[PDB]
Amino acid sequence: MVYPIRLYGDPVLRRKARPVEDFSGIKRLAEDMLETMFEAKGVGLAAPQIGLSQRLFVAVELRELVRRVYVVANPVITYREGLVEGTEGCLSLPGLYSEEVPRAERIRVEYQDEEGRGRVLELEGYMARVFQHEIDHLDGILFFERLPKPKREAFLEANRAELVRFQKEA
Repeated sequence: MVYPIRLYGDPVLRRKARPVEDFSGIKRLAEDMLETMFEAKGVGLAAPQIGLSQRLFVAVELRELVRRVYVVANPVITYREGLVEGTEGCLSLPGLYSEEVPRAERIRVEYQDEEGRGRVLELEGYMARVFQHEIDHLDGILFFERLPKPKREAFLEANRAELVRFQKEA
């Protein structure tokens, strides 16, 4: 029940996703997103990565191995604290990583669950980084854009050939 993951170069990855309004099918869609994420060995997946410009992502802290499963619609970061550099990649940019992506160490996020119910959550560390990365997808942002300019430019130069290849494939 998996969806193909959209690669770098697909314009859907760069759109501002639309808020979710009708939650009737969100549980089922979220289930297929999780199956896609799990088969690709990821820990998060955003709706734009399966071709859907909607403010929705799933993430986990293999369905039987997870401590917490998150279905997150209409997320807004309402608080952030701290700044920690860390390693990230992306299923839309397979095999490409940066080890110096700056993120807030702690966040507060307002969102709706798969039934449309308002929730508030605070995360620190790894899961705060996963949520920042996924929310970024909903704003049309990819992790290298979080790098300071010299580091972003180095990343794009160093990986130029693979980035070109993805775009052709997309």
